[PDB]
Amino acid sequence: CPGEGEECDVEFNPCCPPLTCIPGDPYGICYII
Repeated sequence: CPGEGEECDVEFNPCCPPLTCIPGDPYGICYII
């Protein structure tokens, strides 16, 4: 799984730490909220 400042997917590759995937269409980045 990815971390802060990495490429993440919303289908089968989400973020591991308390981060969100933006934009995530299809792939995005794990940001801190």
